[PDB]
Amino acid sequence: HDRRVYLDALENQLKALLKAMDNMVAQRKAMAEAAADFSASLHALSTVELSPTLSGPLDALSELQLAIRDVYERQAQQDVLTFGIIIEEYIRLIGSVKQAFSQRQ
Amino acid sequence: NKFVEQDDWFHDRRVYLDALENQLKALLKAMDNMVAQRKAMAEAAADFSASLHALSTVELSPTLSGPLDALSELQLAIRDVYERQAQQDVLTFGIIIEEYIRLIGSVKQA
Amino acid sequence: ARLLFEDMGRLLRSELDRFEREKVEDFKSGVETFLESAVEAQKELIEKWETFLMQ
Amino acid sequence: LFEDMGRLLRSELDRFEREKVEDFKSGVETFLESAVEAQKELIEKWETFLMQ
Repeated sequence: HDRRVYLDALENQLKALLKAMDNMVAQRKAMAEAAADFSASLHALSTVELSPTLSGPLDALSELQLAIRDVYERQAQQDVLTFGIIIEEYIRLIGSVKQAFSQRQ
Repeated sequence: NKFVEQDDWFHDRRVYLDALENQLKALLKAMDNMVAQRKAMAEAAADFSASLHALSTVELSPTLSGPLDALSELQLAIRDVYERQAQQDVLTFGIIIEEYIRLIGSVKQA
Repeated sequence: ARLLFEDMGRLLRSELDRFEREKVEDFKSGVETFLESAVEAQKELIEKWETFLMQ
Repeated sequence: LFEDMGRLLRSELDRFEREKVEDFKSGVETFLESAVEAQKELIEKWETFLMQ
């Protein structure tokens, strides 16, 4: 019964961390995906200004949105994915020792 | 100046800032979720901390426990960064986006 | 009427040109506010890391 | 053998826990390195366009 309560507690936690991982990967797609078109929208009006110290900054600001896009999206893959692999690894391992328990029964 | 050029600049501005307004509405929606997730990435990390503590009750061995608590606390710092970040990046962008719409929004009346 | 269209348009150019300059100043301050807070918040994670690296 | 199976189950537990502590520490460390690298890239970018 001790073991049952304790390892049921880890599993619930591990299951909760898993549905967080799914949301966290999903919600990097936009702003990142949005800013990939924010960059083109700004860049577009930057062909319309030609006056050097407004054209120049505006193209840099465009570039800035692309920068935000590249980093924000990369972070699904950086961090969330590292955790999703080890979270998944644990749930299986917990499954497997559920079999060892059964063997004892 | 020339009359064509003045209309050419008109149609350009009007199209551009129509693209931009509708764009800004999409990035704003992106924010609303981001606050909501940072709220609950934190809860994600409360569970995480809890499991570390919940496992320091069922082991105790001297040279494993020490790191294990340190790691719970580490995790609580990350928990905390997640909370922090809603007011860093999410709040900062969300306020300027709304603000750019106000400015486009005034140029629609004009 | 045509005359007014030109000077409304010259105004509009100045208006655009002003507007964009503001939008940078807006983003730049916002960025700075972030830059400062973000450097400390992460500095803090690194300090936390040292404390708990040395165990 | 039922007793020794329970010795084994205990042993597997003590093992299980031990693995868990190390795994998640590496988990957090790999996260740290990444979190700083994401933010550092934006800082380097923010300066580039502060300079315009």
